Amino acid sequence: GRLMDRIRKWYYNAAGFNKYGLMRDDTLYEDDDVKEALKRLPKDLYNERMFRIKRALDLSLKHRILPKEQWVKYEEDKPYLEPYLKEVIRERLEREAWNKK
Amino acid sequence: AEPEHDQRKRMGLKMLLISALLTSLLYYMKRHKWSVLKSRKMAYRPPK
Amino acid sequence: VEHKLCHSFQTFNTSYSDTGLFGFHFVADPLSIDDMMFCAQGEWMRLCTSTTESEVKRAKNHLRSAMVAQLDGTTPVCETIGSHLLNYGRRISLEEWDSRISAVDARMVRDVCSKYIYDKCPALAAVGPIEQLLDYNRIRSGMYWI
Amino acid sequence: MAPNIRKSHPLLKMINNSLIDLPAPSNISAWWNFGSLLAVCLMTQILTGLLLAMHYTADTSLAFSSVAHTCRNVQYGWLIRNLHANGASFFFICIFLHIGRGLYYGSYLYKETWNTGVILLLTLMATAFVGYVLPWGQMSFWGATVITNLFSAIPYIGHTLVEWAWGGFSVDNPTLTRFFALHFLLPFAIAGITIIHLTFLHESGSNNPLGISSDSDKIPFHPYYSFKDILGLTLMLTPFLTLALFSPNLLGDPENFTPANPLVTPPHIKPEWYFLFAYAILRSIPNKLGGVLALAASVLILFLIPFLHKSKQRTMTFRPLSQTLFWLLVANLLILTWIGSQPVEHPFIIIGQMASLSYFTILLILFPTIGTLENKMLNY
Amino acid sequence: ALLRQAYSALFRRTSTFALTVVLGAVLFERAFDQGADAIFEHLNEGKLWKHIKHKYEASEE
Ligand code: HEM
Ligand code: HEM
Ligand SMILES: CC(/C=C/[C@@]1(C)[C@H](C)CCC(=O)[C@@H]1C)=C\Cc1c(O)c(Cl)c(C)c(C=O)c1O
Ligand SMILES: CC(/C=C/[C@@]1(C)[C@H](C)CCC(=O)[C@@H]1C)=C\Cc1c(O)c(Cl)c(C)c(C=O)c1O
Ligand SMILES: CCCCCCCCO[C@@H]1O[C@H](CO)[C@@H](O)[C@H](O)[C@H]1O
Repeated sequence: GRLMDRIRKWYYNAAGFNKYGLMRDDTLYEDDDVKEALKRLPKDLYNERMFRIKRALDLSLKHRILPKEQWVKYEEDKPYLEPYLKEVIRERLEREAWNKK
Repeated sequence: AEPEHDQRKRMGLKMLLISALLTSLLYYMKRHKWSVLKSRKMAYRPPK
Repeated sequence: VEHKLCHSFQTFNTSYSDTGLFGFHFVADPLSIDDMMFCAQGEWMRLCTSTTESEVKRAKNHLRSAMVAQLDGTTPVCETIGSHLLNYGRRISLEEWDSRISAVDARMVRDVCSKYIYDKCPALAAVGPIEQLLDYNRIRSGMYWI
Repeated sequence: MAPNIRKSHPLLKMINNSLIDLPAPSNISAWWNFGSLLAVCLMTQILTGLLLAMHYTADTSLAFSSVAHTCRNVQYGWLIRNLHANGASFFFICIFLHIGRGLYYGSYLYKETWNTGVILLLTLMATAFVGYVLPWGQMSFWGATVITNLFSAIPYIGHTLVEWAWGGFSVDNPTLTRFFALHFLLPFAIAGITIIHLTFLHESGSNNPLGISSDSDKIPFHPYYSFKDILGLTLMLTPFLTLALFSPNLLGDPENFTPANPLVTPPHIKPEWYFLFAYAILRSIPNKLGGVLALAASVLILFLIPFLHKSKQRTMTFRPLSQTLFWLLVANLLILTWIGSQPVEHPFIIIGQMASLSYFTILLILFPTIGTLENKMLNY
Repeated sequence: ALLRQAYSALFRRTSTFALTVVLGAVLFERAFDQGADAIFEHLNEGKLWKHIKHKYEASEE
């Protein structure tokens, strides 16, 4: 039953961050872990993520969006940060637990 | 209950005209400056 | 020098047949681009408004010598002749150049710099870690008063 | 040394370092213009205020007639009175949008800037309240009576706390003079804290609609936002003046045209429009202390927002469910205001308790819940 | 060409710019005032004391 898929893909188009050309991960709010993760991004993946963002801001100041064609597609969204971030949060839980011992 | 009445409305008139004229002038000036950013074009040319 | 504004800077008056480019170019560290740019436009405005006779006197003598060092060899003199006919039409003698250079004074400099610089919309090119330098709108406002 | 006298001077380095060379996100929308408008109001209120204070007379036997004289006799007094009273309203309108913006765009993640904000709100409220009491009209009085009476709900130190408040054993002259003192003072404390509000801000910088770092794209406050704010000013100013000049009393209760009567509480006693929503909640809980607590919490609940944030994203721009909930909440307050302006009779009473219950749930339970939910739908 | 004539003479020099704003504001006032008052009084013919006035003003006794 492709329900969860059906839903996720729906919510994805609902959000609309793809209309700006941002990957689901370019929208994460930068708390402490996210900040660390980003420092671990390989030069190129970081420079691309930057442009995507600097481009979305420029869109927002102009009050426009990308022509439908260039919109990110639910299945082509690269979760470029997701795995780094999970490790950062895993390294952190270890420390946290180890200091209570 | 309010002797000003008449003068209060004569003012309201002057206020609309100046307000009209002024909001316009400043709307232009605001757009004028901002144009620099409105028309702006950027491209990502990573080295290869 | 006082403030360590740059690594180098240079004025330039590139000319062409019908047009031209009159400006300046400086190199600096990311964190001082702003002040340099600031002082720089500042000195341009000082040209259009308060140039003195002392400044022009030296200016002339410095130009005269550079004008002569232009012809320091056969290659250079040949280059002058080649480019003079091709651009100015005929050949312009040093005795002539020098007469024109002496004709200049304060009032002239001010009236001319004001002619091509004051309140004009300039062209900008920035390359490198240029974050500290910013907004055309600002740079533009540096073209008057200052 | 410092070349320009804009970056070195111990003072101009401030006008310049906090409003001219200030780094601002290039994409802040009109919802960010309320900061300045709020600021401008403060200066306008304070100014028109002094002008009035120079003709008012804090004394029961003279308050009402002083204001009346201030209008009918003082040159342009009538205009100044208007501007001051209607500024109070546009001040609140602005502050409410200023808050909404913060809520909708997760600016509350800027905790200190936010908490000082809430403090500001409470202060502005207390101020506008006591101002409204000075003309010593019917609302003036009964308002003074009910609000100071609120402390009476605090056990023990309660019934005493009321004694100071009044300076006697029932509202009277002392209350009116210590109220004028209080009103005269607070605005400055507002201006003071506003400085801090803006200072904490500056540590981080402004937020922006998409809620993602705008370091890759900042711009100098001037002339971008200085011009944008001048314009945003001439816009708010138009209806503020259209209102104050063409329909003066549109926004205000008329009971205050009747000199206070210690023996008669008007049957249609409502507070100024900007307090209704709370007045509405107070009239929900049919118990002295409960209503009081609900009232307190109706504003103090703002302190909890920062802690009830579950979304992995900062704003609601890309959260369609939070949006609906957010707008459902706005309409929710919009209702309480209507309720606050109606009598304590069916169907109102029931609709009332609902909207209140609704208000506190959308904030303490829903939002944080839908938020978590949304995170899962993104696969986080 | 006024735009050029104006720019060159008024708007260029930040000092003449000010003189224009002052000199202008003065003219603008005197005229905008009459006009508005004129529009207002017209919109209220026979209702203002300016109109009624002649009936008692040195007309009786
Ligand atoms: C005296 C009352 C107030 C004044 C004069 C004031 C002033 C300012 C100013 C000028 C700004 C900067 C511009 C802007 O972003 O709007 C600002 C930002 C902000 N204020 Fe206020 N404020 C007031 C009340 C409040 C209140 C009541 C809150 C909280 C409920 C609040 C929350 C904020 C926050 C969160 C910011 C950051 C906005 C952002 O994310 O960009 N302020 N305020
Ligand atoms: C925080 C900014 C201010 C707010 C919110 C405010 C609000 C009010 C309100 C709501 C009233 C009642 C208006 C009416 O309906 O008649 C009022 C009146 C008054 N305020 Fe303020 N006020 C402010 C600042 C000031 C200050 C600092 C002064 C003087 C220095 C001042 C002096 C007065 C006086 C004398 C009155 C009473 C007479 C009248 O109503 O005209 N106000 N104020
Ligand atoms: C109070 C104010 C501006 C006030 C005036 C008074 C200027 C000093 C000169 C011209 C004007 O008339 C503005 C309204 C701005 C407040 C203000 C801020 O403090 C900050 Cl940190 C930011 C990021 C913004 C962004 O929009 C802002 O508007
Ligand atoms: C809205 C409110 C109280 C608001 C305060 C007390 C906040 C709870 C805290 C900060 C303040 O200073 C406000 C004035 C009380 C309700 C309320 C009023 O406002 C007013 Cl004017 C009146 C005449 C009544 C009469 O019954 C009332 O019940
Ligand atoms: C931003 C809007 C500003 C509006 C300015 C209008 C100035 C009010 O103008 C007033 O008009 C009255 C009757 O004509 C005169 O009696 C007053 O002396 C005059 O100041």
